[PDB]
Amino acid sequence: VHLTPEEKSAVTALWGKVNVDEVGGEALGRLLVVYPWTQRFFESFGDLSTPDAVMGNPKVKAHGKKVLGAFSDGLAHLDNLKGTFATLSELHCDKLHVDPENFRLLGNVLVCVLAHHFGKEFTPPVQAAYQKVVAGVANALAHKYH
Amino acid sequence: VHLTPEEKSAVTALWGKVNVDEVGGEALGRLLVVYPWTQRFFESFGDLSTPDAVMGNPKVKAHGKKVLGAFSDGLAHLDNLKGTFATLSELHCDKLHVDPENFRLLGNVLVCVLAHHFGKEFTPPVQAAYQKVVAGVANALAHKYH
Amino acid sequence: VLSPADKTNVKAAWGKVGAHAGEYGAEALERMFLSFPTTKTYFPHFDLSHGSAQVKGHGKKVADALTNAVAHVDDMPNALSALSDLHAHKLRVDPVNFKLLSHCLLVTLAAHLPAEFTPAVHASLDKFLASVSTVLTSKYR
Amino acid sequence: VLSPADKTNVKAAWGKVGAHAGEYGAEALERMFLSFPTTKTYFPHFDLSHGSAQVKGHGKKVADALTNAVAHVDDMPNALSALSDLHAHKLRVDPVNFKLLSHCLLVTLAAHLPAEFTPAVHASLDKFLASVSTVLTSKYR
Ligand code: HEM
Ligand code: HEM
Ligand code: HEM
Ligand code: HEM
Repeated sequence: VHLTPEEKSAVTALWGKVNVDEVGGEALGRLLVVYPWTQRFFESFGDLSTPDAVMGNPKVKAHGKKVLGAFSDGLAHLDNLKGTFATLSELHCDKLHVDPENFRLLGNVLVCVLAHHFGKEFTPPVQAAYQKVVAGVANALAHKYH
Repeated sequence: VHLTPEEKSAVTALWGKVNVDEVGGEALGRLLVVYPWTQRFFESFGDLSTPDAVMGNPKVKAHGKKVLGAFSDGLAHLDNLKGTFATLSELHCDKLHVDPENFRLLGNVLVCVLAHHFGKEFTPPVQAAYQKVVAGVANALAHKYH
Repeated sequence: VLSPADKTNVKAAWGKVGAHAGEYGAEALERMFLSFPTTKTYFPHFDLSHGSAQVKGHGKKVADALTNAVAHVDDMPNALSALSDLHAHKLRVDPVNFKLLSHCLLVTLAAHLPAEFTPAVHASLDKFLASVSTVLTSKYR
Repeated sequence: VLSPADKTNVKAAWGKVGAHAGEYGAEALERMFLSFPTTKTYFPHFDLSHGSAQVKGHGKKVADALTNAVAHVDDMPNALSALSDLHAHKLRVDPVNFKLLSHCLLVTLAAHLPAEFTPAVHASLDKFLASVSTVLTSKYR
């Protein structure tokens, strides 16, 4: 991913305000609610029967933390997303067989969650920079398919 | 794209029966009829207003022949599709901005045309081999997006 | 959204299918499992071998459901409500898989009914299968 | 296919847009043009600059069309037939672009209506926009 220094600064500044403990769970939870077929990959996570059960599920919150951490790892090395996500790509593609459209969906759900949290601060240019990031992360996750 | 010896033999045997003057135009024509937004990329080709107009259009037929030629070349370079299709990828992605889902659609329309022409010869194992090929070609065309 | 002419094309084409509906459903399933091996994960306990009586039996169910959908092309959500709950709520099938089966059905029809599989009929059938797929991947209870 | 709960959620959430229709629709367009610059190809003679009055005016049209869709949510193809003719027959908009605008509309609603944009309403709005997109990308005359 090629961000201008201005775009990188904007993205980094906002991410510094993102709640490490909660935002990943909110994004993963909304993925499970908005695109219900994705629940099939999380049988062992317990109760996903209603939107409240999903968003309150401890394993969703916990797993969401890991997901956010991976996005954070991407942010830390934008010039080497493919390298950073190589192990995760093997897992999601070769082992789990997640259709790669779903990678795009989760990235876009994260963008919605950022907009929800930050309101007016999530300007169109800030969004545009994040869209480059989440597209890069999705492409890196899908690398074993390419 | 890796094919078993049995798959390579079967792919080659079927392709040898393809009418190289017609099948590309049939595939391109059906793309334009079945997925009509694709016509936007071919505004200069003249009458595309009816299925008969599309399928009988000389420019669709002529262009279709070029497309088929690219698939034919791909069959001889299955281990280096990203290299072979690099110039075409730059054209379709960077210049024309064709959304890559359309590459998948054209590949599957080609498969339908092969089924139409060859019936019982287009067995499920033969189809499976061809799906590997058209997926490889679509992926190589989309490489600039990856 | 199907045009009036689309609906006529689909009814005419599926009518020609007639008594081979079941055979074609089984073939479409076989094509899907072979061409797109990830789809087999939805049938982990199935005998998926070539000639499988279980796949043949399931192919007939799929075909009969499509016949019902063609009969109720104007009211597909109501007609397919049970099937939608099965695929969208219980089985949680990823929508990509419906594109894969739909393609394999078109391939099967093209191979068996080449005269009937004109560009206009191809177009109408693709739209019809997309519409069915949307209903079966929707939870609307 | 929308559930009764989906329709309830959409009517309630979109109902809060009100006089901000033009503003929110314009913001959604601006987000799309900036984040996904290929979409600008459909507007070759527009002023697409930040704060453009032309984008503001077009934003109002889009938002009002969505209001129309909500008021006819059980019978959308007949209500949006003119818009389908425009986008599918005349302009030949690639379906991917509707996913892009739909996402930007959700982002806009999330940024302006924090209390309304619950996970359930988010899900319903996404389905609604997908349904509108299917109508606008279909040829069904
Ligand atoms: C698109 C961005 C995504 C990122 C950054 C991401 C990141 C991660 C991470 C960090 C893990 C834990 C890896 C480990 O413990 O070794 C994981 C596991 C997993 N992911 Fe994702 N993921 C993404 C998309 C998805 C999607 C879209 C799905 C399904 C629809 C999915 C399904 C799973 C599953 C099933 C697991 C294993 C959970 C378990 O331990 O049982 N992932 N992912
Ligand atoms: C997926 C397999 C495809 C293959 C193998 C393929 C192959 C080709 C080839 C060989 C050319 C001629 C290049 C040249 O003259 O230098 C071409 C041009 C072109 N392709 Fe494709 N293509 C594919 C998919 C698509 C799709 C889905 C579209 C969507 C509309 C598209 C749009 C075009 C256009 C607009 C041109 C230029 C036509 C002109 O000269 O006016 N291609 N393609
Ligand atoms: C046009 C599309 C489809 C139609 C008309 C259709 C129809 C049916 C029917 C009639 C049944 C039997 C229900 C019953 O009698 O209880 C069934 C079951 C099932 N379908 Fe589909 N289906 C479609 C697409 C798919 C796809 C794409 C998948 C997954 C790739 C899928 C996975 C399944 C599974 C796993 C079952 C249950 C099998 C079992 O364990 O008994 N279906 N479907
Ligand atoms: C929810 C989705 C959409 C809605 C509700 C919508 C609605 C509208 C409306 C109400 C108009 C004005 C119609 C008139 O002047 O009579 C319009 C025009 C137009 N739309 Fe959309 N639209 C949608 C998606 C899109 C997308 C995704 C694109 C392309 C990226 C697009 C491209 C256009 C263009 C090019 C025009 C004509 C502009 C001009 O030359 O005046 N639309 N749309």
